[PDB]
Amino acid sequence: EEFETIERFMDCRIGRKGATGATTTIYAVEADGDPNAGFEKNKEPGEIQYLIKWKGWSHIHNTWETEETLKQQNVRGMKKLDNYKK
Amino acid sequence: EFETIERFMDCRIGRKGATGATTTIYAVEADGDPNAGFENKEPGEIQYLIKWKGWSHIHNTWETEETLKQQNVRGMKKLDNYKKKDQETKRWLKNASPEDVEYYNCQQELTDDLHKQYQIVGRIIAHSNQKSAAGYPDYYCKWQGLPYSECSWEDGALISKKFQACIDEYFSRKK
Amino acid sequence: EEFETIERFMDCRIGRKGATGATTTIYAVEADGDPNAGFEKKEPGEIQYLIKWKGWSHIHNTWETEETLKQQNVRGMKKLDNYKKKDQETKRWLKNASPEDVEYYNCQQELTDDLHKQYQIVGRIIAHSNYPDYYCKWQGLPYSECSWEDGALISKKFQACIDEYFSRK
Repeated sequence: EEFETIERFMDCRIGRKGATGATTTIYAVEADGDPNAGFEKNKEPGEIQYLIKWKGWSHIHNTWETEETLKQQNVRGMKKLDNYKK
Repeated sequence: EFETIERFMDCRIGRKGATGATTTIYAVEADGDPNAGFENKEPGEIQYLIKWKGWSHIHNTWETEETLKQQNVRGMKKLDNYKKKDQETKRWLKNASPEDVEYYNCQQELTDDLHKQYQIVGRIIAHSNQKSAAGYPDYYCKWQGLPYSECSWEDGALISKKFQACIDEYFSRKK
Repeated sequence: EEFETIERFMDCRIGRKGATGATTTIYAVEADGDPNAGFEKKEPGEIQYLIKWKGWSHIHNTWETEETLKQQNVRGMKKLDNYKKKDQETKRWLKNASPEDVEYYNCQQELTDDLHKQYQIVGRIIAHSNYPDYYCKWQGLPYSECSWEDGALISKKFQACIDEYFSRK
């Protein structure tokens, strides 16, 4: 395909399950609202998500993701994932 | 699931039964103050204004030692400390020149206004992706007089009642 | 078996290791100097938090680390988790905040920091004990926040306030 590539892990967080992907961009969040709104351990949906900086895209395109979503999209560079974990 | 008393904001004598959830600044604005004709002529009941843990000042409610207990709230020790501190102050103002009473009243008025501002939205910073059945998103609010670490998410139906202007400006600052 | 407990987190900063605790009180600083004097990059860093202690007036706030808190058994630790969460949250939002929004943020935080600075300044002295201790009305705070303080300590900086006090007796 036209495989996306994870360039760098910028941040990490425990967030509302489902608050990942395109809806988490800074522009989608300022236009449609944040899908992680007032989350916290009070409920789950509750997963570990990583802020991803993509190859060939400025920081405004950074999105929160999970191993699940990452693997689903078959992104290149998975190596830095378990490298970030540790 | 048991509320916690974070701080005692004020004290008053008011109508019996004028306490909890119908005494919030917004419950009053929507349905009227249950303490509405209280001035002399109807005997009182000492009540305390409470700032609850995890809830912003707009959710402050008046309560009595009794309603506090009935709701099994946490932080009851603060009520005891508050009562003891109040008596100390009342006493240390034993004579106290009119100059001291004058200073006291002036200062107490500055802080009272201060506290009222904790209830007004100074700026909306964000909103939620999910909307209520009524079509309202929640809003991340910055309160007047408090640092950003005091911002909190609020039901849209709620602040729209009084702060529709902050909401309108928030969306306008973006396209 | 005395234990101190965290009332509120006032601020956070990166500071020279060890520049935490008792010697970081505004009065210990004025007295002997600030253990974080001209810290840089130059040497090991460390995230420190300025905390307001329950049962103590603001003049007693000290800087601390997530480590010194636990070594001392400080209670209220759960408030440290929320604060961090919140700070990463606003430091986050700040990354893409617009120029207009960022400036509003700086002005408000300036105002806020001014207000907090007042809490450590005596606005009046309304009673002494039978150096005597003094009941201090703190600048910017309600009378419900007055507190007894060691006279030797408040006299060092607010001597004028104890004289206005005694001139009215």
